[PDB]
Formats: sequence, C-alpha cells, structure tokens
Amino acid sequence: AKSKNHTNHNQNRKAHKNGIKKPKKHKFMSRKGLDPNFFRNQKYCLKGIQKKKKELKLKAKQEKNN
Amino acid sequence: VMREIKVNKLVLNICVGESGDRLTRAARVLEQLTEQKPIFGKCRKISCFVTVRGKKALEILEKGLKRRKNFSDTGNFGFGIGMDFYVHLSRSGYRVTRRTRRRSKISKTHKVTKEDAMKWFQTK
Amino acid sequence: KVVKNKAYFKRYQVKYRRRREGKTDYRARKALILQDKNKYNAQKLRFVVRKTNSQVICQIACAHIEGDKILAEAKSKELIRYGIPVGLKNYAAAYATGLLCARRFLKSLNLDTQFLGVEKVTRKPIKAFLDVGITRTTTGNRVFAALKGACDGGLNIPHGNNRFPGSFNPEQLRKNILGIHVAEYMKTLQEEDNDKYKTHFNDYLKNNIGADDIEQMYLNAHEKIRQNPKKLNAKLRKKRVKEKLALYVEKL
Amino acid sequence: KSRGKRSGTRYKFSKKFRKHGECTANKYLEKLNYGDYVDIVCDSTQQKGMPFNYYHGKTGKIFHITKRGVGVLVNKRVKHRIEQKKVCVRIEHVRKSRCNEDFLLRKIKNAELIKEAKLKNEHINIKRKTEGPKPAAMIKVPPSKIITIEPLPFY
RNA sequence: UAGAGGACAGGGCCUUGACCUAUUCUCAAACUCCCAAUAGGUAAAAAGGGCGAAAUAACUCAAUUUGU
RNA sequence: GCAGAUGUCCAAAGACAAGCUCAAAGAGAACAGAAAUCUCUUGUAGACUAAAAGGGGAAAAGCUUGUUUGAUUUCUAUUU
RNA sequence: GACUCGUUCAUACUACAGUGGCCACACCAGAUCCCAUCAGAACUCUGAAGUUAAGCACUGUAAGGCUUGGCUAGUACUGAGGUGGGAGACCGCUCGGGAACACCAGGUGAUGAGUCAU
Repeated sequence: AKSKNHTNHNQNRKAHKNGIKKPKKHKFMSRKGLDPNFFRNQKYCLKGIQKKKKELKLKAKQEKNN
Repeated sequence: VMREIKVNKLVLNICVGESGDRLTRAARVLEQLTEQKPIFGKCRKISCFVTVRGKKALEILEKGLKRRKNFSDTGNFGFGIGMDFYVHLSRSGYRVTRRTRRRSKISKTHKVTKEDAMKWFQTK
Repeated sequence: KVVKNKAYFKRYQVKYRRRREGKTDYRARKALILQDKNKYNAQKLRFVVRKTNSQVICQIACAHIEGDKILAEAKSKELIRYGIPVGLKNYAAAYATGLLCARRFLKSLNLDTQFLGVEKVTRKPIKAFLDVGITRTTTGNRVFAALKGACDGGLNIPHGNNRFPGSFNPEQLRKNILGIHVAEYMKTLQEEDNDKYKTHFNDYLKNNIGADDIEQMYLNAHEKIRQNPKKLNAKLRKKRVKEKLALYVEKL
Repeated sequence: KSRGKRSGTRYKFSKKFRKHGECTANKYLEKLNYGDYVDIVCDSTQQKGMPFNYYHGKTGKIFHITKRGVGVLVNKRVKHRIEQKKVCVRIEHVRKSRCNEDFLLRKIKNAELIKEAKLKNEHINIKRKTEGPKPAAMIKVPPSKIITIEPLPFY
C-alpha cells in the first residue's frame, strides 16, 4: 500500500539525546599526503637534530661512566 | 593648426554576389587600379574590395571625381560608377581611437561632421 | 531609441581604472605576481619595461598590497651623461637602459663584484620576470632589447631566443644592440638623397655623430655605464544658476 | 531526484550587482599560513577549486597549503555529531578570516597594559566587561526642550 | 491599462498609424536594484601565546645563513 | 507536484599563446530592394560559448590565427 | 608642473562645453632595417619638422549616473506569549527585532612606491 515517503520528525531530538558530538581535535595530524618535498625535508631536519642530540648524550654518558 | 581634414581611407568595393571567374576578373581589375591585393567578402566569396591610403587614395579619388547629399552624418561620403568608392576622412589624431595602448575616443569638436565634410569637398 | 538610457547608466559596471586607461592587462599582471603559497616571502621580482615615444623606462618592481615597490629605475634620458645624446628610443638605447637598470639595482644591493654580467657584447643570480605592458611581442622588440641589456648586466631573466631580431641570429642581435641598423639607415639615406638624410637625422648632425661613430659611442657608453651606474561648491553653484537665469530671462 | 554538485546555487553562486569579473590582482598577494583561520567564499568567476555548496560562508583552519590551493578543516553537522571535513579549494575562493582579529588586538593591548601594570605593581582586571546596568546620572536639562507627548488621534 | 508631446509608411495642409520622449493603472513559485526578523558559522590564551639567541635540513630564496 | 533535460556530441567543440570584439541600431555607398558587400558612429554583452536550465565570461571563457596532443603513465589527501 | 608601476575599482562613469604646456606624455615625420598587413590603418622599426586640434590634466552643467546622510518609518515585515478579538478572511495587545522603493540635501575623490623637470 501507499507508505509515508519521508520525514525528519524526531530526528533532531534523536540527535540531541546523545548530544551533538564534537570532533576529538587531536594535537597532531598525519602528514601522509601533505606537502611532499617539505615534510621529507622535515624528516631530514628531525634526523639531524636527533643525531646531534644523541651523539652529545653518548659523549656525556661515556665520559661520565669512564 | 593641425585641424585640417585629410583623407583617412578610401575603399573600392566590387559586389558581384556570386562565385569566381567574374570575381577573379574583379580582383584583377582592382589589382590594376591598385597593385595591392584585394579581399573577398562572406562565405556563408561574393564581393571583392581594397583599402588605399595617401597619395594613391588622393589620385584615385581624383580619377573617380569624373552630389551634395550622399555625405554621411559622421563626415564620410562615397559614390558609384561597376565599383563603389567610399572615402572616410578624419582630422589628425585619429590614432588615439585605433592604437592598442591608450585607446580612447576623440571629442565631437575634433570630429569632422557633414558640414565640414561638404566644405572640404567643395574646397578640394 | 537611446542606448545611453538612465537604466543603462544604472546597470553599467566600469572596468578597473588602469584597464579603462589602457595601462595594465590585469591578467598578465596577476600571472606575473602570483607566487606559490608554499613559498613564503618569495619576492618574485618583475622587470618592467615601458616605451614612450621619446625614451624607454626600465624598472624593478615587487608587488605589494598597498602598491608596487620600485627597487631600481633607469630612463633613456639618463644616457645623456653616459654619452648617448640622440636616439634614446632606439634598440641600442633600450639595451643600454636595461643594462643601466640591472647595474644600478645590483649596486644598490651591493652585488656588483659578485655579478659582473658579461664583458663587451657577444651563487645563483637575481631572478626577475619581464613585464611587456600591452606592446605586441614581435621578433625584434625593444622590450627584448632591454631584457638582453639586463641579462648582460647580470640579472637572470628567463627568455627564449625567437623574439630577438631574426627567428637565432646572434650577429644580428649584436649589431642591433650596437645600433648598426641605424648606421646603415643613415648611410643609405645619405647616399640616396642627402636632403632627406639631413631632415631625418637632424639632431644627429647637430650632435656631430656620424654613421661610423654610433657603434663606438654605444660601446664606450656601455663600459662607462658599467663602471659607474578650481572647485565650486553648492552655494556658488546656486548663486551662479540664479544669476544665469536672471541673465537668460533678458538675453534669450 | 536532482542532486548535482551545484544544485540550488542559483543565487549563492552568482556575482553581486555591478560586482562581476575576475578577482583583483591584489587577492593573489594575501598571505596564508598553516593553522590560521580562513573563510570559504566561493568566487563563481573561478571554476576550478570551487568549494561545494555547503561550505560557502564557513570558516576553518588551514591544514594544507599548495602552490595555488589550500586545504581547510571545516566542521560539518551530520545528524547526531559534528565531523571534520578537509575541503580543498583554490586561493580565489578563500579569504583571511577576521573571526579572531578582535582576539589578537585584545592580546597585544592586554599585553602592553599588563606590562606597565606589573611595573607599577597595580592589580588590574583584564577580562572583558560585558557592561550592564548604568550608574545613576544627575542630569541637567533646561525646560525649553521637555516636550509633552500625547497619543495621536486617528485620521 | 490609458492617454500627453514630438522628426518613417498609407490615403485625402489634414488623418491613420508605426516610432521616440516623459508619464500612467496593475502583476510574477520557476523576476530582481534593495533587503529584514528568525535560523546558521567561526573565535574569546597555558600540550598554548609573545619575544629573542643557538642548532637541523636534502626544503625555499639571489642568499650554508633569505625564509620556512 | 510544476517547466524541462540525459543514455549523446567533439582531432576539435581538447591544450597553450597572440591578435581582435560581439548582438543590434542609425547614417552613408552602381547594380542593391526589408534584408547580399563596404565605411563611420553608438554599442556592459542585449551575441557567442554542442545540447536542458541555471551560474560564469570582453585586451575573454567569445571570433580568427599559429603551434600542438596534458583526452599521457603512476600515486596520495580528499568533496558530493 | 609631470611620468612609470600600482591600490581603491564610477565621489573614479557618461554627455556636452571652457582652460592648459618648456623637459613631460602625446598627436606627429617616414618605411632602409627587425616586424606587419589588402591597407606602415594598426603592429613593429627609425626619427624630431610641426601642434596643444585631439588623447591627457583641471574646471563647469538647476546635467544623467554613482555615492553619503536625512526622510519614508517604528511604516511594511517579523521572533516569542495569549482559554486575545473576529464566523472567517484577518486584526490588536505583552516581551523583542526592524526594511525597501520613491523623495530631499550634500559630494563627484582619495592614495602607496619610485622617478623627471624647476
């Protein structure tokens, strides 16, 4: 038989029953498809920083542990 | 002053309204009148015409001299012989309406209009 | 009918002021000044070449929101103190103006010693993009003359070679840069009809430079350029219209 | 039955009266940085990089910048939850948002106020005031303009 | 929907009109110069901001010291 | 529910660049007329843009010309 | 007085007038050369005899347009309340928001960087 085609009735209170949830808004976002030749260079920057920090820490550890 | 009316352009037109042979002959006679090449009309090819300037235009107008109504309100005129003569004459400084860089319009004081066109024709 | 109707004026939308005046293209302009948004603080310098019917102007411009900033400028009338007193609209004059603009820009930036350019005429250098400005880019154009001048001055201005005189003819380019094409015109006019020669190159003779001095004067000009670069308000309007009506009542 | 990309955008995506034509050359000179707020206003003269109908007039942060485009994070309401959407548009359709300009001006002004307040060790209230009830005012008025009002008759 | 004024066509200086100009009565869900109310979006600081120095990069720039 | 449209078409009607400006009206020119071609003036688009309708477009996105095949291979972040 | 590159994109536009020019723009003189066409008209190239006639600048008009303010008008419309009125169509009241056309008046620009001339 003929059926009710459509209605948005009660949909808003259904939505608000568990509230309108907001996005989590994390601090960091994946850089997978973003600005190549920039984030690759950023990887190089981080590697250089880590290498310098690690070599300095290793020097300190060796000179303090004899 | 540099307000004298010179002949800016003289156009000879031959409107046959059909295909070649006669069109080629019309182009040839236009060549003989003016060694410069003619162009043909629409190809919806029906007519041939040419544009001349300077001393050649003046002497061809003199040859065609052989009515004080067929002057246009924009200061141009023409007649017929078969061939149509039409001369568009203007004062100096018409470049400003034709060049690309600072294209603008001349004032109606600088325009030629029909009274000065007729007076120029009578004087010449 | 009238096409200047009140509704026509109501609905009319005006072009930009510069487009109305015919000065700028506003499509070439934004294609020239648009820089990749990744590149922050990328200047994108523009080598503007304009040619009046008396002398040519070359400048270096950087686009800014409040208006362009001009970092260097050179006019062909500056060639008087460099020894070119006549023919300041020439291909050679445009080359010299471009050379002067490039050299003076580099001097302002303190980079002359690091970017010597070229000698005589046959780290990465500064980059600038040529702005033509409404002129049609035919082969053998003074805009490309000035571009070659700046290139020899030491600026890196990208360019092809089809638009130099001859579609490549380095010898023809050299002679046009040195003004030989004007010397040949002087020679042929003098040899054919001296009267037209002296009525055409009138100021050349008054300057006492001949067809054989043009090349040398341009060479030494290049080298010395290189080595040293009222209103009426409503009250008056009402008074004037009142008095005009009073006068008109009797006069007409 | 008809749900194309630009369905229902007859007026939204039309240029204003006497405001037709491409964007100004100065629009290409505006500076965009990562994480700053931006308004998505569709410019119908530029067809590529055109945002979807929904995002016209929305605001979001930059998460990606390309040579002529920008990626902006926009919250869109989908029934029972808000969800983030990464819309990629050309720089003609994006504009530096002023949603936080008052915040930045307040930041700089409050900074230079707090500096001198701490210098003079004066305790100052820095938060915005949401001004409400006005104090009593002992106002003078000559009786030449205290005019009496009566409701008007019908005509 | 009506007249009012004014230099192409028709007949007998005249008329019929057309046309133009300034008006005039009345309208639009698939008309708009203008444009609400309501409704909607973003922002209102600490895992952050501001201000500097030093490091890193294969990125960017004319710049191994421009910028990011 | 209303007015329609689709199962196509295009080596150019795709790409780039350059130059140009369109519809229409008025005036003028042997044949030549309400219309055939040419000239001038005005011309915010009243044209054109494959098709339905709606947006967009004037040194263009329209017209003409030149050179072309980016109507190519691969992969992301994504919008409806 | 000026020019180049811009910004705003009509207070900047349009029509008709008046005034202005030394380097300044420009009109202008030519076509050997690069280049270009039917046409050196345009484009391009080479010039400097002439001219502010025009472009350009400034101003004017009970100018059109544009723009700002007032006024239309707390009108039209509208959010919330009503066991409000009215047979209904519609119309008040309470707590709030608030136009438009038209008409009237003023105005017709301002400005960034650089440069030339005196």
